[PDB]
Amino acid sequence: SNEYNPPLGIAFRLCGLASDRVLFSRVSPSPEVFHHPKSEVYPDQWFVAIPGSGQNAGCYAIKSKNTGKVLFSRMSPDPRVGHIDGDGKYPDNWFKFEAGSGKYAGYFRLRAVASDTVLVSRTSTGTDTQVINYPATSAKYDDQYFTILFD
Ligand SMILES: CC(=O)N[C@@H]1[C@@H](O)[C@H](O[C@@H]2O[C@H](CO)[C@H](O)[C@H](O)[C@H]2O)[C@@H](CO)O[C@@H]1O
Ligand SMILES: CC(=O)N[C@@H]1[C@@H](O)[C@H](O[C@@H]2O[C@H](CO)[C@H](O)[C@H](O)[C@H]2O)[C@@H](CO)O[C@@H]1O
Ligand SMILES: CC(=O)N[C@@H]1[C@@H](O)[C@H](O[C@@H]2O[C@H](CO)[C@H](O)[C@H](O)[C@H]2O)[C@@H](CO)O[C@@H]1O
Repeated sequence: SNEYNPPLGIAFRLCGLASDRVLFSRVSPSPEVFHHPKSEVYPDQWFVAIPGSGQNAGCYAIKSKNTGKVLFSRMSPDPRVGHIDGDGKYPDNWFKFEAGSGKYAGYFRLRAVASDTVLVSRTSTGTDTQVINYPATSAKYDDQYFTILFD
């Protein structure tokens, strides 16, 4: 249940509900993977969705149009969230977009099924831990919800 399907063949930004910031992937400067206020659009904020197959049918890899890297989310090692080359070579590259309901209609969690984690974008901690993850079979918080933007 609750599968969300992003559009294919068009780049999008991923904006956090709690943070009003969009994820990004860049090779420089550090941090390479972080988030940015949504009012400022930059190349590093654009991603496409890569459909999965087999065990990963209904899941997607999230590929940066700026670096070519896909996002990952794992419980260990550190860093727990980041990016890596390829088109989803590793299990922790495969996300179920888990559709929200109620006040979360229109939004989804980004659930890395293989690592049992969800992505987090928040402003309630220092910048070193604002873009992170949380166990997926635990409490749900607004900072785990994202939506897709085309501007
Ligand atoms: C740790 C931290 O808060 N760093 C930010 C930088 O990321 C940010 O740099 C901009 O980031 C956007 C991301 O889409 C573009 O890459 C842009 O070109 C960068 O300048 C700067 C400036 O906003 O602020 C902090 O340093
Ligand atoms: C900061 C950074 O990105 N370091 C990378 C590690 O992430 C990477 O570890 C692998 O990452 C993939 C991500 O999909 C899987 O989690 C895999 O199991 C990890 O071993 C290592 C090795 O490629 O390289 C850097 O340290
Ligand atoms: C680095 C690290 O693992 N820090 C964790 C925090 O992220 C975690 O904070 C919770 O995170 C969720 C994420 O959806 C919400 O932001 C929630 O409000 C936070 O309490 C805390 C508590 O579990 O543990 C570490 O500090």
